[PDB]
Amino acid sequence: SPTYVGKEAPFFKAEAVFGDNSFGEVNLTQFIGKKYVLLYFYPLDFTFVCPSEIIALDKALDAFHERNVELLGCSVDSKYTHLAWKKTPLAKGGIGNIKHTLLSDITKSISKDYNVLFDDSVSLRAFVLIDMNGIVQHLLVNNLAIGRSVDEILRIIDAIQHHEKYGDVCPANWQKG
Amino acid sequence: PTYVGKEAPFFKAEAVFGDNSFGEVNLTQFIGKKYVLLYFYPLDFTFVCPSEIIALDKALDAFHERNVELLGCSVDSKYTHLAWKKTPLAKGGIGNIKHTLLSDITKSISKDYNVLFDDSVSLRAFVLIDMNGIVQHLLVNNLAIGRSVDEILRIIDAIQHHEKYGDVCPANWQKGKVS
Amino acid sequence: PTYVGKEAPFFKAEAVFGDNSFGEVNLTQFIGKKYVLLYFYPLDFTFVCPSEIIALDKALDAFHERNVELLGCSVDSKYTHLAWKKTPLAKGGIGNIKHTLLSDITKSISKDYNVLFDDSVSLRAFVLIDMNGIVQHLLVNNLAIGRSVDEILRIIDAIQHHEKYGDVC
Amino acid sequence: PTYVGKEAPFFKAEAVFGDNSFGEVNLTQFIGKKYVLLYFYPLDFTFVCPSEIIALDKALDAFHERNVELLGCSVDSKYTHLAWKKTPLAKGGIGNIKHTLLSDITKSISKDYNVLFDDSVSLRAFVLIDMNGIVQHLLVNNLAIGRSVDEILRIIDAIQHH
Amino acid sequence: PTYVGKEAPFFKAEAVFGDNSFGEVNLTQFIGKKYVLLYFYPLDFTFVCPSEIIALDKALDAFHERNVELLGCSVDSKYTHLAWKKTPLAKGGIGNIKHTLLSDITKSISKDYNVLFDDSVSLRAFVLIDMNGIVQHLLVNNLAIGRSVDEILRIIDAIQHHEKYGDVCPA
Amino acid sequence: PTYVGKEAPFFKAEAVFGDNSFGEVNLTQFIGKKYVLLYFYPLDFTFVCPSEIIALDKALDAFHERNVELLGCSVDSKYTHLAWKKTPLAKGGIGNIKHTLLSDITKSISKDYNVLFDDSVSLRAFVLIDMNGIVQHLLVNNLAIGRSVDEILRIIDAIQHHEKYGDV
Amino acid sequence: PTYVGKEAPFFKAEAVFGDNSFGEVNLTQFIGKKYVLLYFYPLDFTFVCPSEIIALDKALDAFHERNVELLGCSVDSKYTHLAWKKTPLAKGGIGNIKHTLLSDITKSISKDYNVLFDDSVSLRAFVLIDMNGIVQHLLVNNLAIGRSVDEILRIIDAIQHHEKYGDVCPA
Amino acid sequence: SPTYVGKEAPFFKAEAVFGDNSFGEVNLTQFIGKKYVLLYFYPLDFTFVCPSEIIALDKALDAFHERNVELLGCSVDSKYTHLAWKKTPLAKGGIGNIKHTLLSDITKSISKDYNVLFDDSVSLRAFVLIDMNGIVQHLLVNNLAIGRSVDEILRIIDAIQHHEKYGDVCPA
Amino acid sequence: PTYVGKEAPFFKAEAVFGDNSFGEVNLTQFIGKKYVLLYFYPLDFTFVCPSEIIALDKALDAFHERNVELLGCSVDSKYTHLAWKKTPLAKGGIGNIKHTLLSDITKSISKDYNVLFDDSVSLRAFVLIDMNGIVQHLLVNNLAIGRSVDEILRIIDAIQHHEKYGD
Amino acid sequence: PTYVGKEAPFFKAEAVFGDNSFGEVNLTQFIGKKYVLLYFYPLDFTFVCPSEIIALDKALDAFHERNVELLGCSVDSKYTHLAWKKTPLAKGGIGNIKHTLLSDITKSISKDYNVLFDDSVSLRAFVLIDMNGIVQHLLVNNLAIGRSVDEILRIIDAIQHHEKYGDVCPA
Repeated sequence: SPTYVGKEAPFFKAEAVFGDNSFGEVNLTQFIGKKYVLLYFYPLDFTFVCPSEIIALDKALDAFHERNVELLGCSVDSKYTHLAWKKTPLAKGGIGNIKHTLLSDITKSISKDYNVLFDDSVSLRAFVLIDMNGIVQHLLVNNLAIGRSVDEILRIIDAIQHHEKYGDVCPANWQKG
Repeated sequence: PTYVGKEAPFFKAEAVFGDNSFGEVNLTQFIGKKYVLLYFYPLDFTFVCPSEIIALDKALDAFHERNVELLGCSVDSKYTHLAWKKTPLAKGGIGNIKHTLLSDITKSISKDYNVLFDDSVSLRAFVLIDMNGIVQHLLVNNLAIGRSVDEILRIIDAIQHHEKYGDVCPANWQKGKVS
Repeated sequence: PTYVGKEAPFFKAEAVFGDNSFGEVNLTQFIGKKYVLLYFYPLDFTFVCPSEIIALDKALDAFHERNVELLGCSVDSKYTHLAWKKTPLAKGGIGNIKHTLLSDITKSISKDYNVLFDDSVSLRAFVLIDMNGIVQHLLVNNLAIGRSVDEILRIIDAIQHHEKYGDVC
Repeated sequence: PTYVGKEAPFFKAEAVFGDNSFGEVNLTQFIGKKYVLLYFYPLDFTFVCPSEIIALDKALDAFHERNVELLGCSVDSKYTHLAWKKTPLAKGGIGNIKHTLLSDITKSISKDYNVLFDDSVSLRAFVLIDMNGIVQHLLVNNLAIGRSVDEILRIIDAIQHH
Repeated sequence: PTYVGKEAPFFKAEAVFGDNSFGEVNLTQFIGKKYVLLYFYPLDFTFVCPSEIIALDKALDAFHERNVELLGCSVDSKYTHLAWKKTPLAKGGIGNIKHTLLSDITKSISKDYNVLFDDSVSLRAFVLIDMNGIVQHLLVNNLAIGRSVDEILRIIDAIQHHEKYGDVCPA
Repeated sequence: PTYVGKEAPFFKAEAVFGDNSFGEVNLTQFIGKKYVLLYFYPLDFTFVCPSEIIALDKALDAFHERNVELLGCSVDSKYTHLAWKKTPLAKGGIGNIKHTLLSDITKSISKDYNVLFDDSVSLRAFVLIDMNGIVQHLLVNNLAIGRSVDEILRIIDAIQHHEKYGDV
Repeated sequence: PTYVGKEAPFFKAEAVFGDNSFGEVNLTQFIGKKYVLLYFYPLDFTFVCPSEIIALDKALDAFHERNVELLGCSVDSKYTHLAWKKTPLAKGGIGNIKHTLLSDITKSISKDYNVLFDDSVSLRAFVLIDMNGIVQHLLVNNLAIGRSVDEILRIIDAIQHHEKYGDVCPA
Repeated sequence: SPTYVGKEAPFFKAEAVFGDNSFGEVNLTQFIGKKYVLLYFYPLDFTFVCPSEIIALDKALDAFHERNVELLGCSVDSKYTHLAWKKTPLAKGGIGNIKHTLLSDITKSISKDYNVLFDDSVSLRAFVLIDMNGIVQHLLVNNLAIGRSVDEILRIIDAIQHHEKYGDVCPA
Repeated sequence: PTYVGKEAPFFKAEAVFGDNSFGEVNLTQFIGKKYVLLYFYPLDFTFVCPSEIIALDKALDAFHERNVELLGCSVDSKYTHLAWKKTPLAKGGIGNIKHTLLSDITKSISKDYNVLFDDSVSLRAFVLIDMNGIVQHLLVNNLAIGRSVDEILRIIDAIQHHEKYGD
Repeated sequence: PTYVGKEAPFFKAEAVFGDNSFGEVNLTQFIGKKYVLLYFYPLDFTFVCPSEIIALDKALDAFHERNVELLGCSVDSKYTHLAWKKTPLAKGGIGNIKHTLLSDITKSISKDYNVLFDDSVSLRAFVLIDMNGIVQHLLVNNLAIGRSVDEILRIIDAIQHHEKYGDVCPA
């Protein structure tokens, strides 16, 4: 019943499409003690709204690698729909050959466990940062095609990674605003 | 069970107003009238400076210009909230902030919004409720890392314009069509 | 308990029509007006050739001649259905089919018809609902084997013939 | 919920073999050996002609060729079945069919296969079980419309040609 | 608890009449009008000869003189009952019997009368129901031993006599 | 679900023997040894039908010839059974019958055989049990019409013949 | 919880009256009319001499002087009670007693008064019921030890004295 | 829920006031194999009913000891009220210095297990005879204060004890 | 959850009045009319001297001034209470006290007030009920310690002052 | 059922000590070593002057003589306690008190001691725990009426004397 923020992240095992367009599986436990995980959710593939979030995030993949972050995208669509969305060029409504992994939440189980499923149908637009000990440090959930700059995401990870070492930092001139 | 995209859970609380008087605030006074930015923080009087509260208070006119009511919330009593306002910044206080602070003395608001940690204190969170009473945005932080007020105002502006937020859409991207 | 010979479970679903517009199909919009051939298949964009959907669309006027509404159904979103229509047959697409494809996005239609597999996708199936909303025929396949559209037509003609004249050879 | 793509419900029944001998049949005797085509029909001795049972019997070598055991099933007793085989076609019988007829005297097989109509007789149905005991195909009909023997053999061949 | 000496369990079954037509018989059509001799047998078309059904049908007028309706019953369908009547006695059939045969296809009558064996078929049994719908006699046999019509008629007569002229037996 | 064609319900009753002594009888004594003809009657000391018990005892040799144990049973105590045997025939007694009378004082035997009426007394019934302990025949009468020993012995002969030669 | 000091459990029973005729007795026929001494005993025709019943019947006029109905009760049938009255004392009977014996054939009276032993027979007991239907005295004995009729009469006298005069001492 | 007559007497453990006026504890198992127990209940101490039965039983204590029976009194009052009633003279409605034990059923559980509690408050007047095997042979329950002669009690005890050794005997 | 600051649990008991008659009292007869000081004690006739009951009775006029009904309560019967009143002060008794003593013979008042110990006797307690039936003060002692009557009167006056003015 | 006369409910709380440092206090740490006077109060920074907290700390050496650990408890956090200690008496504060303040931030301690009011704050209450961990005294007040430190010390003295000697007859 209570939030998983600040507690161990709900376990997931999911079929996935990798950068090389091969199929496989991804479970959360494979990253514990090794990588930070930025798990993001989005409603559907092949929509009339531009997948600017997926495309921009993949353009910044080296920034996530620098920060030891595994970027994982996730929707309720099948692995076959994700693969097809990749094999569809941008000018024909696709996302192209993105190098990060896309997870298929075909049973909707992952969206339910993360509290991001809307109307027992599709996930909401959401970002979940999981640290190397498997604890959730940050959760963002949006309803309306909002939408988040990649620069903001990298700054949050930086602020969290620095907080893990140095704790709370009182800002200079905080009394102004 | 997520309330994001659905109606916001009802809340009623005793509060400390900008003028330091006590009164009551409930969600129904805003429905069909104003947007509401409800933020949560763990406690008053900790060693964590209240930089976010001061940054939010400085932007109070920016919030009012865009028809949003700013509400602050912790698990402390209204008496503790008043005492924190009466402590100056220089001595680890908030000073006479103009926006309203709610007292979640029973922990019900925190429980209903899913931001209560270990049955004790709320986490650092932001909830944007629209004028129809529907939750559009939810941010939950486990750490005292801060949030830009410009970014909050950018999210509000995106929702109120029905315009998209994030990075620029690539020029070459065009929705698919038949042969 | 089988729904065969009993009232067909009700369904309401978002759909992609032949003109590629989106809408809603309700089972009650056909009661007392049209026969319904509700068919199920697991997923769009798979490596299995979609010859069944195409063969069924080639025969759409045979279905209309017999007063039958042909409805296709899978757990994919309506957006994926539309995209699959816009994909060429060379790239495993279905083309601009004139019949309606229903989106069982919640998976409840597949559950109600007892064709959902592993809480994920449907099995391949055909359900023929008569003009009083009664299920007269059910076919469920666990493999990608296809079904002759000529057999579907023979079955429809047979059930329609028996509904009028009974059963004597 | 559905047994299609899962293990077929176990069955054990008394039976009338092709040679009019009485015996017993159970699902487990075919597992890892024969494919099973289990068909259901409401009753013996009705006024609806048994063309389907006759059409299926004509095709018995085709079934044997594909390692398929053809099993007919009704709610009637083994004594009714034999009596129906001793009745000629002109007199509304089935004659000396060579495939086996099972007696679902308790109605359990019909219940376990979800084909019992009311608590009386079963519906018209076909169930193809593979050599691992998994159901690969289910067809249920409310009316006496019949099924093409050619379609049945074509289904069997799609399953046998991976 | 037993239904003997209490009201007879209600039944409604499809039946094959003496003229080979199909219909329906329910228990309440005889209440206040006739006594009912309901008899059960396991199956039609068995290797045990139907000498009892044939013996009982020859005594049909003896039963009608006593105002009793003779009903036969098995778990077989009405079609099997008709088929068995259309089969000649030399080929193991019952021929064109004049009394009605009920079809207990669902098995509910045999269950209610406590004569269903192994959830499959009824046992050989006789039940005499009076004009008030009360069961006065029950006989249940496991084997094919039969029952004389003279004993059946003697029981019916003794029951009819005891109902009105005192329930005392003889020395 | 009836017990006819199945194993007969077990009983272990107090009883009055032919010699007028007391003891116990249980079903298990007879398995693989004797057929049992267990009969039920409602009450002792009524003037309705003591003649049936007397007639049955007159036929004991006929019962023993077929290897059948005749056991009578009612809900009366063993003391009531003994008193009834010690009563002269002209005052309604049964006399010194040689067969055994079981006392079903708890009413559990009549309940298990489904012959107890209104939680008071048993109805008039006959139960034939074979040497393997299976109930082959059951008769239950709501009225005091009685039953000839000739009819009973015919059934026994027919059941024993069928057990030897099958159905012919 | 006991019924002593509360309304006595209701009973309706077939009975053998002093004149050897059959009938019925219900508890409510005595309410407002008379006191009821109800006694229980295991069985008729046992080898335990029925000295208590004979002693009780000798003082029947003493029970009538105090307005009390003496009622005997066992799990035996009324037919057995009548036969026990028709058997002489020499042969282990009770003879023509003048008081009523009730039949508890269903065993429900012994169950209601909590005197049934091992789902079979009653224990030896005495119950005194007021004209208002309240139980004032209960005595239960596991053994065949007898009870003085003088003690029974002295107790009834005390309850009747108390009801008029209330509590007074000694003794 | 049948009677305990002819069955094991329900176990009891209670604080008590002994004949010597000291406080102690008594339990049923201390008598098994050793003595018969005559357990009597009465509602309350210090009522307007005079305690003639308690006085009569105590004068006959030697007759009870002669036939190996432990006389035990029991009510729902505390051990302190029992002692204060022994300390009250007979002229003021007390019981005086009685020599047999009085048990305090302060939780009302002894009265409940013995089925003599009335309106979850006080017990009725009752006598229970428990044999050496812990079996209840006799149960007397009165609603009113009508007494019971010790001669009658001793006749019953003697009759039970005689039956237990020698079996059934018919009177003269 | 406690009843302090909430409606006092209802009670009805047989009682021994100051005149030594037996009667009945229930809580509802005081609501809107007077304050009640209900006090509990385990037992009558113990070796703990009943100086608290006697001291409370000497102050009966002080309680009546403040419109408070003093009520004593134990699990003993009304007959024990009367016998204890009939016992001289010098023999360990309480004498002819004028205030009412309630008999909690079923022990339900002790259970409802949460002062019953081991399903046997009440602990020593004091409960102050205001004219609205609300419990304002509760004191519970496990030992024969005593409570000065002046401390009790100071508490009643402080509660009555708060009701008229405040903190 | 109450805990008075029984073992005191266990508690583990975060605490603000006399030296303004943070720590943890456990109930088990005092068993067999000290007596514990645990007191509850609604909230810090209220408009009711904290005269009680002040008086109790001014009398701290009286509690040390009797071997009693004085503990104050509220539903407030440890940070609110410290802030209240760091506020002068003139501005509504408590000042640098020498006794320990416990934080019942989860409200579990107030719930376990049955002093929580409407799932928000505690009532004013005093609990005296034995050196064996047994609760001997409990006081609960719905209003801000206060309690002299002389009454509190007199009760502790009385409880400690009762442990050595029994009750004292005169008063």
